[PDB]
Amino acid sequence: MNTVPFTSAPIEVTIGIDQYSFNVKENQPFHGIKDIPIGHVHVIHFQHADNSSMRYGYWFDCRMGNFYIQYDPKDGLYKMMEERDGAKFENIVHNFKERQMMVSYPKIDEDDTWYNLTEFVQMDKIRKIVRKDENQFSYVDSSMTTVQENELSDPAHSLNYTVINFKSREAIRPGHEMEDFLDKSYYLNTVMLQGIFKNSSNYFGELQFAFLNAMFFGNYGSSLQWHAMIELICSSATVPKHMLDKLDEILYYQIKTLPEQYSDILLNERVWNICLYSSFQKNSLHNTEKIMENKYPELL
Amino acid sequence: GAMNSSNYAELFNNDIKLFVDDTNVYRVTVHKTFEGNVATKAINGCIFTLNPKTGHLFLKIIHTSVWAGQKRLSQLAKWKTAEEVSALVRSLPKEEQPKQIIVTRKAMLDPLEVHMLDFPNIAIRPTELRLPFSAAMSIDKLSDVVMKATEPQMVLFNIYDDWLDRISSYTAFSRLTLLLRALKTNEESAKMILLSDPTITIKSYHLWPSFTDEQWITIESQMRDLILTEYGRKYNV
Repeated sequence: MNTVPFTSAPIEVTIGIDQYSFNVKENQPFHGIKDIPIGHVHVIHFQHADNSSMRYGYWFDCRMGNFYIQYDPKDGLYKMMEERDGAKFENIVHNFKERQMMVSYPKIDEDDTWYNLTEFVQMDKIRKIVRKDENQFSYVDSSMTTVQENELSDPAHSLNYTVINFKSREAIRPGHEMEDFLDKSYYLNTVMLQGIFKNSSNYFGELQFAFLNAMFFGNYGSSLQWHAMIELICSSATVPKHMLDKLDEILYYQIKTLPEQYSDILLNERVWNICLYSSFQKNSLHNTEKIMENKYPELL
Repeated sequence: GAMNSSNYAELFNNDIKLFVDDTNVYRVTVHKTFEGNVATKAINGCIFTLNPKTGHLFLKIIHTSVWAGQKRLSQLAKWKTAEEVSALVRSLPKEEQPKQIIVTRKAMLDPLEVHMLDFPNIAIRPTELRLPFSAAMSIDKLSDVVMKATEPQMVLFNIYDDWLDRISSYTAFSRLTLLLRALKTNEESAKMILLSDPTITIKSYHLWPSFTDEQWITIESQMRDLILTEYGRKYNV
């Protein structure tokens, strides 16, 4: 079990850790989150009481270093940092626990939710989408745009998701125009899986990362990417059986975890109705289809 | 963006553009089988590709052989249309290729767009206008060359005959769409009007009769009257 301490909490803020969250008052003695399960990525995120715009946060993995939060009054936000002084860090962590100023990562032992949302997400891939290689953790916020969005302005702040576009030369082999547009199996399996992602686990990892960024920060371009990667699979006649079965599990937990009041901007009507009812794979998402119907029958 | 009544005069500027109509690409007759079931028999069809400024028509004849052993033919028809349009563009010298292609049916956008991927600077546009180009097979010489074809074939025409020697593109296109509108609403009356007088002939190299200016005025008035009559009959007004 690992710890992320906080120097202080100078401004009223709602702090999230993974799917959990806590209200912290201005200069309330809050000094960190403890008992964070080792073995997965995590995200700690923020929304100031005064600016319900700009939700922001940091992706990290405790194995990769000792990390902590400190409020910056010049830039006006909670920053993540790395402490390289091993002893100095255990020292701060132990004293804060002794003084019991830390919340406990509040996992129920029956709950595999976070594991199922993050099965294929790996820090090394996150840091290629959010390129800032002087930090081991990755900052994301509500307003950051994607590389594809930028083509249609500052690329240091870009989400470098893999660009998917159904009406592109990449997607369409000359002479197989109609075939490849109606049955994207080529684009999925040769171009994307074998070519760019190398395997399905990296593909699923980017899909899950995009969903979580859409969910925790309302990042609009991440929601577009998540939907694009779903549609590419469902619009392919030929998909490995292990990918279909896993996709159904992945999407089930994503739909299960989404806040009910956000289904309107986070869920693209066309993609979901096409995947569940029109696509080649209409019959391969039984769990995802049952929970979509019993929870958001209106969107369908 | 889409073509509507507002941006109508853009058709007659000096940017090369083509209308593509696919309504007569896949044509069938519907009949009963010996066992009483329904079957279709395809007949020869055509793609109607027209430069509205110059009158140049690129009539790509679609032979029944293209359908042989193929499924979901109405969907395939849209992709064969786009393949053939794309080939037409590739065949034209660079300075003759269009800057826009306007499809008369929105279902052609995605097929054409995919087939034009090699021409990113050619804009594929829909239209809100309700153009009558389906009645192109009511023009006797076009119907004849389509129905006689034994192989795929491109036939070129000027759909305006020599009108542009005397009138502007705008006026020519209004005349063309009025004649076709009439032919669509009531082919028999429309054709009666065009051909009543045996002393006005169709040149071997033309599609329409060699009316004088004054006679075109009377024709256009007769076609107008035909269209309004048919509207009252359709709707009881």
